[PDB]
Amino acid sequence: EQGMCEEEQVARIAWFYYHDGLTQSEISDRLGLTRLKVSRLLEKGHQSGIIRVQINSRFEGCLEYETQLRRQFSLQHVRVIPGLADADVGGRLGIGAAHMLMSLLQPQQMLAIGFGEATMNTLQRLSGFISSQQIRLVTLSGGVGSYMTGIGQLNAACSVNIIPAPLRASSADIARTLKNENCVKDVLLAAQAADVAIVGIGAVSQGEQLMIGRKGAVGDILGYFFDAKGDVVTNIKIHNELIGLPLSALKTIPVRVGVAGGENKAEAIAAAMKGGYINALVTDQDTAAAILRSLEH
Amino acid sequence: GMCEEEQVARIAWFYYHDGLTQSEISDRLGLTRLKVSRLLEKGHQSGIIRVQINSRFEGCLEYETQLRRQFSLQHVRVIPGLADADVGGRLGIGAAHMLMSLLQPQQMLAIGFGEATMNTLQRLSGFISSQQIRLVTLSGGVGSYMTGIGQLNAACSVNIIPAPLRASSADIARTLKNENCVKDVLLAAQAADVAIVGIGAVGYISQGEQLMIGRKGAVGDILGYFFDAKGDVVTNIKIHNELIGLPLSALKTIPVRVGVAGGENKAEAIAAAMKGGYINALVTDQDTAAAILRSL
Amino acid sequence: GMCEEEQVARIAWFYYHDGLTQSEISDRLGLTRLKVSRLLEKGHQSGIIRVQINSRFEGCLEYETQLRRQFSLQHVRVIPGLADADVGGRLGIGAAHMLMSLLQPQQMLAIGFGEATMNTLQRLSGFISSQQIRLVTLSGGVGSYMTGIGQLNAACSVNIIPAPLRASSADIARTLKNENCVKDVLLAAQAADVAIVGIGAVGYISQGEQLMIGRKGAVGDILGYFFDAKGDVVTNIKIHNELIGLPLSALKTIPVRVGVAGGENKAEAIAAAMKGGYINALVTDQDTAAAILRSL
Amino acid sequence: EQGMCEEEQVARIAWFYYHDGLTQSEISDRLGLTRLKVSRLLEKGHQSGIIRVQINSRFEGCLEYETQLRRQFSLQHVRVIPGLADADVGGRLGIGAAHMLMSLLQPQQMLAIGFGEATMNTLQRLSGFISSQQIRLVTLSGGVGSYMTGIGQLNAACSVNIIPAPLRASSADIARTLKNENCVKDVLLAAQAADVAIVGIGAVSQGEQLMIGRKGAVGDILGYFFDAKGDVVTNIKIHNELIGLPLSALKTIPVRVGVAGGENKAEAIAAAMKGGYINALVTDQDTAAAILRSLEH
Repeated sequence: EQGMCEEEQVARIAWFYYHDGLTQSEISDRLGLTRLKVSRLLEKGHQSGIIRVQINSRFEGCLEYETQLRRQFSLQHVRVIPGLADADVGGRLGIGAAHMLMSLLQPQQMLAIGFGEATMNTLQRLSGFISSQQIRLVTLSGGVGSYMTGIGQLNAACSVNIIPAPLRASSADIARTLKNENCVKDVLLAAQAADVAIVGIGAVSQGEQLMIGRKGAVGDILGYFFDAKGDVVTNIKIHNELIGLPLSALKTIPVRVGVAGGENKAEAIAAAMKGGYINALVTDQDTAAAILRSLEH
Repeated sequence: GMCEEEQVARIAWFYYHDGLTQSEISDRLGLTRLKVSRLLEKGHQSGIIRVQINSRFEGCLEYETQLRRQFSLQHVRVIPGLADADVGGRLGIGAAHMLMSLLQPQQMLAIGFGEATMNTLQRLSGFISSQQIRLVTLSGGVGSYMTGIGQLNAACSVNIIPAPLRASSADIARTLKNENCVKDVLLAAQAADVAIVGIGAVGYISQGEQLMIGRKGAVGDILGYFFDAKGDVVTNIKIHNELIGLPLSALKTIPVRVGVAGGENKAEAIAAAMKGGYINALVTDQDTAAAILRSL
Repeated sequence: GMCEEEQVARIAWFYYHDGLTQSEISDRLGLTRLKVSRLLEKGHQSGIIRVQINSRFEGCLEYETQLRRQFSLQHVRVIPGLADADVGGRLGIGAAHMLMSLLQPQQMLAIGFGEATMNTLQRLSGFISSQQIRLVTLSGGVGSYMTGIGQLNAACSVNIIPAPLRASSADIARTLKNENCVKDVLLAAQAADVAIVGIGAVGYISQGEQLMIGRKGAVGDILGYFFDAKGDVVTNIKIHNELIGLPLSALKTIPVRVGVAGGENKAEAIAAAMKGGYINALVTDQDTAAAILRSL
Repeated sequence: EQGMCEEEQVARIAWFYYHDGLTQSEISDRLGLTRLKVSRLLEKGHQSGIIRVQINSRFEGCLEYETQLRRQFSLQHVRVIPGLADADVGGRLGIGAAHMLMSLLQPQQMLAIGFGEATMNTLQRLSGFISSQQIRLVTLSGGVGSYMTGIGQLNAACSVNIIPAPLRASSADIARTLKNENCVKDVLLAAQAADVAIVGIGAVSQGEQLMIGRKGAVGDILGYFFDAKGDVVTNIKIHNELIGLPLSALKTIPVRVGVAGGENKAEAIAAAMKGGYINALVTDQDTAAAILRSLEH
């Protein structure tokens, strides 16, 4: 500190390394800090999205796949990240999804957010941008503590508007009761009103899973299950136990992005955009191929 | 040929102004060290030797000493009042330094909502990460905690009650406390090693409810719970059954529990809060300490 | 079968998002490290790979870089402007950290009057004592320096000109500069290793004098001396002969000399002050940097 | 720092050592500081007059001498500090004079000050009180830099109103010119208007000293010389070269204290209060005796 808070240190380290091409350790003494600390803060700038590296070409991602995907599914935006062997697909989908949202969010707009590894992961890589552009966050679903891995990153300064309830009530009546507490009601409407949504997609509660497969549920968004035609599965108990925005209402959000990938995900992702729940998608190559395969059929 | 008093005053001057040793004084006036020791004892013993301190902090120290005696507190900080006029913000720096004295590494901290408390949490952020401190909410509200749970040792756990502060009915409150998403946190909360709260005086309450709460004899609240000037928790208040949070009896079960409080108006309230034993540590400003002490 | 561009974009993603090594990429796409190096060179070389930074500080860095090129400064700090709204006070923290980078131990610091400058001196107090820094006033006034010369390494020397800033006549000024109580300090002042001043824009001046100084084409002043938009010192100003202090020509004789300046309105003034070379280092706020840069 | 500025540390160290009688090193850990630092700050509290030790008896000083002195010279206040062998009389007069002024100054009153070892010394021992009670300082004389050893102690927060001129101009006309610069004029009136003055007294410029002795100057206050009858010596050149408040005007200040002591000082001190320039005096025993001796004659 000389006498700069962390953020400044990071923003500066960046400029010196990139815009001026200075040496890693030569930076060290110019801001009067240890060479190890320089090395750290350069990573933290990338991990938290202070540093944004844009690739400005039609070939950022797998162009061929992206374009077929827009065509077949009528997508407003699409990114297919270039494949890798054994990589943490969760973490890689992270960077991608963060970088796309950086291109989509206008200053002070509102981003609704789901739970789950990918979404939390994307939010981690978007903290720099979120505060830098005063993006306002709203939880799409209950849970409170499960969002903490993505919103624990931010400055006190950021508006994060949480639904004050757990993800799922223990019975359907309790869940209805909760949905009418002014507090929950308020954030629920807040969420619906957002500009852009970011959600994970689950593919398919030990006893319940078999019964879900039975009804030909293909995947889930925010906890709600849908078949391959994309329509939300009926007479599942969970759906009325969930506190949070129902899929019908998610649709209000002008641009809603799914970030999902993995070997089993293909048909759940596809069923997702047939249903209209997402109109933007971030995946990886192998999953893009898979989705297209599945369409030939 | 010198009076006792005249010899007391000579010794005073030499010891406290000329800073000489007793071996010096006893040697120089030809009196025994044994005598000198006794005569310094007598100068202090009564009347003569009086130590005054010149600074704004003297008043703080004083009110600190009285609060400590009068309310048998375990810990007190009186900060300078409106004279330095960042009283709110400086209040939070205080509490955060007091908490730093109290928390062992890996201990758990029960946490009230409110500005003073959110504020102090902010100042406290660095200690939390490095010392690996666990946090727990004392009440529902979730969003009103956000501004202070704001940063993270990736390793540091924060336990937030997933419910509103106040339910629209006692029954809805009761069925909510029974959700084990909520219950888990409630339980985790009273295992806390230290608690930190703010004190309110008499919006989740209507102007009407407050007027009535005033009528039933409430003087202040902690965690939304109102008590009278005797520090008894006020009875026949509906709000109490509608609250989702650790009850003031269960709060008292935490060994060290510190209050942060500011306003002139807050005096009656704070006084009552330590009569009821809801806090055994206080961080306040000099103006408020005065008011508190004048009300006795 | 991949285009050059398609191979540039793959490499970008792997290197900057997946953070892999070139030995990895070259190994995994079956292309030479030598090729990869060249293709990363080309991605940057033009268009494709662009590094953006997300923070308020980015703007500061930018304006810093431009001021540095456009005014060939030795040192620049642009601090965040009105967005953090303790702009005055935060301005002084800036300058004090810049000065800390510049002063060797036992060096001498020439000192201008004014809020910004007094303020920065305050922030700088600890460095002064420990590093044994010598101070000298650049001008008379005495009392207007008091608020910043406020503390002391018993060992630390402060050289104050024992005269008013401005004499009531050129003759009285001339005979005052000849008093060797005054002259001694004047001399000591230009031996200074670093100078720190504030910049004024267009009370020791009457409303009339200022209007006229505006008419003769003054844009700002340093140490009471006014200059035009070209940074030339304005001529045919009476005030200049009435001033007791180091003249702006003799000021320029100090190797490193830093300005601290704030207001929106101050843009024209500051610009002119570095065109005249009266400062070769600047500490300003982002709002002002913008205004300065827009005036070119 | 935990997290207390120096001043607080001092005020606290004091209370713990005196009002609670705690151990020197036991204090150390209670405020989390090194035992050497504890030892330092306890001295700094005494040296700068944060810590004031009052002795509340008629025998604080040499009572016998004090009372004779009030009687013979019509003094409003008098302190005669108990004698010591080979002690720095300058430094000892310091403590005394500081302690007396602490008893005389009402909150926010104005103290005019002369130059010289004793006065500067007294101001050093009064810094705690000065800021603690918002005492306003004004220089009685020019000099500017010669007051720096007493006013360098204070907080930025204290009003110190300096005469912006040197102590003595090089010619009498220059000195007159200066006395009419609005700036000097302003502080000059400020000085006259004070509540309490504190000044040193000089007893008797190699070539000039013999000529001063010649005219039967006995001592000096603020640079002005007076004979044994107390009247200001006439036709000395210095008197018209001095920038600062003349002795006639010093008299305006309701209570003005001299702090002077030393073997040669006796008759200069006496001539001082015969002239009316001081109406309060701080000395030491040996000088009090001497003054009284001189009156028998």
